[PDB]
Amino acid sequence: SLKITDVDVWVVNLPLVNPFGETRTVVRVRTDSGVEGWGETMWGAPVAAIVRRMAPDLIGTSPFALEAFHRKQHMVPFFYGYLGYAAIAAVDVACWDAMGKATGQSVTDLLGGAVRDEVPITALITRADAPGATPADLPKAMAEHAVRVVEEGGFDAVKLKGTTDCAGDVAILRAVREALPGVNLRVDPNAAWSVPDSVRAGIALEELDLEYLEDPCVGIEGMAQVKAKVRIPLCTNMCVVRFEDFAPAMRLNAVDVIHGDVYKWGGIAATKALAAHCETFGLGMNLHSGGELGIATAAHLAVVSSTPVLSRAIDSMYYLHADDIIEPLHLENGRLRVPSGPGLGVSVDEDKLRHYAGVN
Repeated sequence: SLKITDVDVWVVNLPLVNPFGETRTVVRVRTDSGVEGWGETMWGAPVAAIVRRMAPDLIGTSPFALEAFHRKQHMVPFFYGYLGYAAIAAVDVACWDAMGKATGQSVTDLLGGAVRDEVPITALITRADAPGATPADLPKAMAEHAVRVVEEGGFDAVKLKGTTDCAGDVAILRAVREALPGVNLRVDPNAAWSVPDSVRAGIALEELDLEYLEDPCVGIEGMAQVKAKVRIPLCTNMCVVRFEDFAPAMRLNAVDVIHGDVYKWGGIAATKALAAHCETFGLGMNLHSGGELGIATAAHLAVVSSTPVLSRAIDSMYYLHADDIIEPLHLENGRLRVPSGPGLGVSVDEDKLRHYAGVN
């Protein structure tokens, strides 16, 4: 039968360090077989509250009954939005971990098997990296920092956090590109630019051959307008964040690349599904990072490892991790190695978990 006996939730605070704090919700699914599954998702109090309100509904169910579980909680995201999907995702991941353990198989092998064993990641640079720089000096300052990060980290891709200062972002990107001719370069204004400014800036950025322009403006409508004029692949993890957004986005030709994210889409199967959708519509795909630590990153690595279309250097703030409730993942020369053991391939230190829950 394999039934779930307990669902426990902890909210923890872990330190972060830039080699060049954060709050997360952790969930444990216990089964009458002795097998335990772990999951980690974003934020604390509010997400932890949603999971506990769903816990009673999981007692007595099989961790293998994910389809039944998701259908049962389909209205949760309707009311709780992003946090709803994130709460669901934590439970989703814990069940997959439990499934791998119950079958003695890696989550990767339960998702189709590995097609790649190493997962390249991206280096994020923000203006906060050049505190002293003045407007006229900021570009050179960022380029120098970019070069340092790339050589010290071995990153295949670099991503700039854009601001409402379009002209300034463009100035920075030009400097970075001139200093790093062969790196995959991206910019993410987080929908801070207006459509008219996105077109003007986009046109100016075409000569830099960026891997993609990420969320320059808000909405499917605005994004479609940018795509119609700017000759740069357009990416998003803001205007298409659920399947209900997919069909409309495709009919309006709003994007060229979509960012997957288990914690944003509610689970592993949904993300594998999204990968299928992207291939069908000739869209590129990558994964977005919302501060995942070891457990969460492990789930993502299993997805990337078993998914052909995820051939790009993913976004990952995992290189900022210090102490974690599990053993450090293998991050070397800009790439993360996909864990090998049963389930997610990670072991959780409960003492530390209890410790960091007290910090929170």
